[PDB]
Amino acid sequence: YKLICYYTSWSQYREGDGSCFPDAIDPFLCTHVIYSFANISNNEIDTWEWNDVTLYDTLNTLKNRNPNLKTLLSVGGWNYGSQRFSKIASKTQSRRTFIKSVPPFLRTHGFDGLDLAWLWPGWRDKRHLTTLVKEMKAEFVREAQAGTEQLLLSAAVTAGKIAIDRGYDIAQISRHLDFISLLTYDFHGAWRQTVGHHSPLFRGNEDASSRFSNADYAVSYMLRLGAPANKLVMGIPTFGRSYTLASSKTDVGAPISGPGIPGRFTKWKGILAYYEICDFLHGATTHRFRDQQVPYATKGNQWVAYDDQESVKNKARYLKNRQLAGAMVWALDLDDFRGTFCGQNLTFPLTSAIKDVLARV
Ligand SMILES: CC(=O)N[C@@H]1[C@@H](O)[C@H](O[C@@H]2O[C@H](CO)[C@@H](O[C@@H]3O[C@H](CO)[C@@H](O[C@@H]4O[C@H](CO)[C@@H](O)[C@H](O)[C@H]4NC(C)=O)[C@H](O)[C@H]3NC(C)=O)[C@H](O)[C@H]2NC(C)=O)[C@@H](CO)O[C@@H]1O
Ligand SMILES: *[C@@H]1O[C@H](CO)[C@@H](O)[C@H](O)[C@H]1NC(C)=O
Repeated sequence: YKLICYYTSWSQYREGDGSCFPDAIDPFLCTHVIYSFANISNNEIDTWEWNDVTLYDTLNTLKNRNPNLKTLLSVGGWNYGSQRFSKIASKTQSRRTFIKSVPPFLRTHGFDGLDLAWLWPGWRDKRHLTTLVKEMKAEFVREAQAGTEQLLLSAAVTAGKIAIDRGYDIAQISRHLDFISLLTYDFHGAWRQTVGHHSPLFRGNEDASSRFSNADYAVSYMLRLGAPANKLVMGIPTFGRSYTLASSKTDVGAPISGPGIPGRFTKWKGILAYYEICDFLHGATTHRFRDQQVPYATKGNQWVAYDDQESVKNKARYLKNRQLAGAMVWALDLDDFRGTFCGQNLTFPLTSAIKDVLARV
């Protein structure tokens, strides 16, 4: 069973206890840790922050304690133009230059693979993602001839049906990637003027226009499209999405005024870390969608949709019963990594809980 965990760069800036460094990462926790995100410059893979070389270095020392742990660097990300990627991929002289530069860079900084996080290809780009993936793997294969262990190649694939059809040739890219992580955590958002969960596990016979907006459907669609189970990985979020209520309506369907106020430590409209959530839960109203199997809480005029140990364990049995390759978690630095905000003295509660299901029968 694979356990892919993302660590984000910008998480070093968070203040106080919010601060997170590859340091904090427990080396036996995951099977793969992915550094997010690399930049592209002069058509070549390159660092993003000033001190990335240091952090890459810190993160790859974990391998001293755990020789079986693999690490990957992710290119792309949301704060990276889709457009920029699209430009490098359609012109063969630029794509090749991008391609040729990756093995050397990864080898220098001691990564084991590259993660493609192109969010998201347009309908005109599908043909080009496919070429990118194909040529990239071909280069990785050619580089192994030099007697090194072949680099891994993976991709982050969004989970809304429409998004998938528009830009991903699932049948084609799966033969070339080592694993695909499904971002099953973005099914709702402030962009819809009502309250709703972003990572429901099942459809829940409540509403029926968006029957394609849950992990279960996404996982089946990918399977029908030709991705083998032994390569699909289900994404499980460790943050929650917040919303400012526009009324006193707190139940399903309730109206919204916009995203929720920022967290003391993550400072971002509409997002909360699990550790900020554990604090929020005091004097909050506990609620849970029984059909969909995920919780939400509300207090004053704030309404938060999130995941806890029960939900995340539930998601893990799902992937086990469908025989998927494993689980991916976004992201380690949003979990209770110090282990001192969520009561019980356990660090990485959400992630350990997933591991526990994965590690048994
Ligand atoms: C659920 C989840 O995890 N969501 C994530 C989402 O949060 C990610 O996005 C990011 O948004 C925040 C703002 O909301 C960005 O933070 C800044 O990061 C930059 C560095 O790139 C910092 O600049 C530094 O500030 C210090 C001063 O303290 C200086 O010393 C530095 O030199 C300066 N950098 C320079 C010189 O330019 C800045 O301080 C950070 N401040 C914040 C807002 O905390 C963050 O960059 C941004 N991520 C990206 C890649 O843009 C998103 C990532 O793509 O994924 C999610 O959806
Ligand atoms: C990333 O690369 C682009 C392309 O050169 C460059 O424009 C930018 O300065 C880099 N971004 C950051 C913040 O490092």
